[PDB]
Amino acid sequence: ASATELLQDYMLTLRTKLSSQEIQQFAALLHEYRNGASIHEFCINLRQLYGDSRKFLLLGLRPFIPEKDSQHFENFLETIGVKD
Repeated sequence: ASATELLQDYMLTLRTKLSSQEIQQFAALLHEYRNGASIHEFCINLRQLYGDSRKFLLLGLRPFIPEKDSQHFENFLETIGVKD
């Protein structure tokens, strides 16, 4: 399964859990990040957006994080408790 396909599946999932406004917040975050914003900022903002109650949806973003930021992202996931 390609990243393109994975992202289509992921967005279909997100639209069942996030509101219309949250989905566009997500889009804008993924956009700032793909354009040079730091992984630290991306992660903290995602956490705030999804909130505690939807944090497990963050696992699904794995395929979209570039290898350079993979360690930071995995550590983030561990820290907020989605890898417990």
